[PDB]
Amino acid sequence: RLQYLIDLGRVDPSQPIDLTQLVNGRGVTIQPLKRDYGVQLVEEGADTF
Amino acid sequence: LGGKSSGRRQGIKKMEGHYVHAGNIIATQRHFRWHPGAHVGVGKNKCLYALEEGIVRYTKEVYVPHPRNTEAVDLITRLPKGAVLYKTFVHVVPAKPEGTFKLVAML
Amino acid sequence: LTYFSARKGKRKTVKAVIDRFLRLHCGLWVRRKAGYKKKLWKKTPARKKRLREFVFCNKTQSKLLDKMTTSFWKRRNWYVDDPYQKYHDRTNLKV
Amino acid sequence: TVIVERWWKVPLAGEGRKPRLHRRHRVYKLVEDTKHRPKENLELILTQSVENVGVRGDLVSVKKSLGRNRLLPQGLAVYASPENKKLFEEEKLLR
Amino acid sequence: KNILVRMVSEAGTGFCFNTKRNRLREKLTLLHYDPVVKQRVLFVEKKKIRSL
Amino acid sequence: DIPLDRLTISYCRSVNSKAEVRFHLATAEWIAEPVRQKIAITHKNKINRLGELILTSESSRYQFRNLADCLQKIRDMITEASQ
Amino acid sequence: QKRREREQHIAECMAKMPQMIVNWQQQQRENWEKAQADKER
Amino acid sequence: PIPKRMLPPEELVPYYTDAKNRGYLADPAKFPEARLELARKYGYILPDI
RNA sequence: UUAAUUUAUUAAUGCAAACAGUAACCUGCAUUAAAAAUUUCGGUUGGGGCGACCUCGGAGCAGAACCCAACCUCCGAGCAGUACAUGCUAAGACUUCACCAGUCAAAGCGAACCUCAAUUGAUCCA
Ligand SMILES: [Mg+2]
Ligand SMILES: [Mg+2]
Ligand SMILES: [Mg+2]
Ligand SMILES: [Mg+2]
Ligand SMILES: [Mg+2]
Repeated sequence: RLQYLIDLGRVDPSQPIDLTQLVNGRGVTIQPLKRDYGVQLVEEGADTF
Repeated sequence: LGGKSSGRRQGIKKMEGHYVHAGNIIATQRHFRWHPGAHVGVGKNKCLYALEEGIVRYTKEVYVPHPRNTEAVDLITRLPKGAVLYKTFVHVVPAKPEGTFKLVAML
Repeated sequence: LTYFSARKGKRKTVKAVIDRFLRLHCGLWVRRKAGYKKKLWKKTPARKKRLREFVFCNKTQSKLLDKMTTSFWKRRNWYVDDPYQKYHDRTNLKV
Repeated sequence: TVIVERWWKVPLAGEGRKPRLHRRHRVYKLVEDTKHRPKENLELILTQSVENVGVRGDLVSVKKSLGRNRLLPQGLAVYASPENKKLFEEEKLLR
Repeated sequence: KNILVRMVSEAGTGFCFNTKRNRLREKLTLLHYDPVVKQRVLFVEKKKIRSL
Repeated sequence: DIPLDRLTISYCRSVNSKAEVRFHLATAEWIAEPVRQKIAITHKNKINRLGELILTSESSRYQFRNLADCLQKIRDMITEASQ
Repeated sequence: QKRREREQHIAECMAKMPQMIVNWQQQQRENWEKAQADKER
Repeated sequence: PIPKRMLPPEELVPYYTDAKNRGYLADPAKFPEARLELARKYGYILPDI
C-alpha cells in the first residue's frame, strides 16, 4: 500500500512519513473514536518494495 | 401407563455401491444386523463405519466367533457336525491407491 | 428489542447476545457449547471434549443475532493479537 | 443524622447540568448513622478549678454532655479555639 | 453409597480431578497422569464434593 | 558468518513461494575443513552431482521469510557439524 | 519469583516421588495379601 | 495550545523501551546492534545511512 | 386464608441516642404480634369436574430403508460395577424429523504390551 502511495505521488518519501502525512495522502484513514491507536506496519508487500 | 420413546433413526446410512469416505458411518444398529468386514470398524454402539475411501459392498460370510467370547463358542459347539453359522458383513472395497511415487528433483 | 429508543430514536442491542456470542466479520456467530461447565463428572471424556469446543451458529440463528444487534457489533475491528482475528475474513469459498 | 448510600446509580450528567432522577434512584440503603458511633471527647479550657475533673487554666478533654450542659453555660470553661489559647498560655506564664 | 471426592497431586501441584469411591471405605490414594508434569504421579483424596 | 556473495539464491513463486539457496560445499573457505567434511558426510542427499549443497525451503508466502529459514538451516548444519 | 517458587516445589515433589510410588505399590501388595487371607478364612 | 503528548500507559512501556521493535524510548546505542541482527536473519546487507 | 412476598402503618418490648444521679418525652437500629397490603390460583383431557398422567428407555400396533398416534397394549429407569491415560487432541460421519441437547470416530501426540438399554436437567445465579 505504502509503495503504491509513493508511486502515486501522494506521500513524499523525501520528507519523513509521519501518521499526519499518511492521513493527508489518504492511504490510512483512522479514527480515535472507535479507539484506533494509529497505524501498524504490516508484511503484506514484503518483497516488491 | 407407560413409556412413549422416540424413533431411534437406526439402520443403514450407506448402501452397496455408494462411495464412502474414511470416517463415514455406514450402518447403525442395536445388536448385529450387519457385522464389520474388510476396512469397516465398529463404534461403542456397534455402529459400522468406513476405515478407508472406497465403495461399500455387502456379503454373506462364514462366521467364526472369537475364542475368548464365551456365548458364541457355546452356540458353535451346540451345532451339528456339518453346520456353519453364516452372517452378513459390510466391506469397503478401496478405490484410490495410498501411494504414488513422484519425481522431486534431479540431483 | 426497542426498534426505536426513547431519547435517541435509534435501535438498541439486546446485550445478552453480546455477552454470549462472537460475530466474525464474515457474519458467522460463534458460541460456547451449553452444559460445558456443569456435571462434568458423570460426562464421558469425549462428551466433555465436545462441550469444550466453540461452535458456529445456524443460518437462522445468525440472522436472528444480526437483527438483535446494531451495526456497531458488525464493524471491522483491527485488534493487536486477538486469537480469533484470522477467522473474521473467509478464504476460498465457492457457493 | 443518617448517612444513606444510594442504591441504583445516578447515570452521571455533565459539568454544568443537573442529573435528572428516577423513582428507582429514590430507593436508598442506609450505610451508617452518626448515632451508634464511638462517642468522642471535646477539648475545653477551664476557667475555674472543678472537683477532680479539671484544673484551672488547663486544657482538658471532657465528656461532651458535661461540656455542653454544665461547663460552658456556667462560665466554668471555654472552647479550645486558638484565639484564647494564647491568652491562657500568657496567664500561665505570668502565674 | 458413593461419594464424589477431589484428589490432589503431590507432584504437579494445582491439578485436581474428581472421582467416585464408596462412603464407608478408606481415604483414596491413586496413581494418575498429570499433564503438567507429563508423568504418572500419586494423588491423595482431599475434601468430599457432594455425596450420592 | 555466511557472507552472501558466496551463496547462490534463486527464487520461484508458485500461496507459497520457494527460495532455492545453494553453494559449492567443498570450496567454501568460510566453512571449516573438518566441518565441511562432516556436512558432506551427513547431508549428501542435498548435494548435487556437480558438487553444490542445495537446501530449498517453502512455507511462507513472502520470500524473505523463506530466505531467512534457508540461512538458519545452514547455521544449524554448521552447529551439528561442530558437535 | 512466583515462577521459581512453584517450580521449585514441583521439583522437590518429583525428587520425593520415586520412593513414594514404591511405597504405594508395597501398600497395594499388602492389601492384596490381606484380601487373599480373608478369602482363605 | 498544542498539548504535550503523554507516554505509554503501563503495558506499552516495555514495547517502546526495547530497540528490537524500534521503540522511541529505547536506548539508541543498541539500535545498530538490532539492525545487524535483523540483517543476519533475513539476508541482505545494512546500507550505512 | 394454615398459598406466596411484605411490613412501610399501629404493638409493645429490647439495644442504641438523649438524659440524670450515686458508691420520663422524642429519633436510629432490632423483635414478635395485630391489622393490613401486593398477589397468583399449571396442563392433558372423547364438555368440564373426580380419578389417572405429565421426563427417559425397550417390545407390539408399525410383518421387509428410516418416520408414525391414542387417557392403545406390555415391560422397565431415575442406577450400579470396573477403572483411575474415564490423558491430550483430531480427519470424516450419524442425529430422535427444528434449535438445544445427543452419538460414532481414522490418523497424530502421549501411554500399555471401559462394562451397562434408561440410568438424566439449560440459563442466570450461588
Ligand atoms: Mg456532553
Ligand atoms: Mg384444562
Ligand atoms: Mg370426561
Ligand atoms: Mg436432525
Ligand atoms: Mg487411535
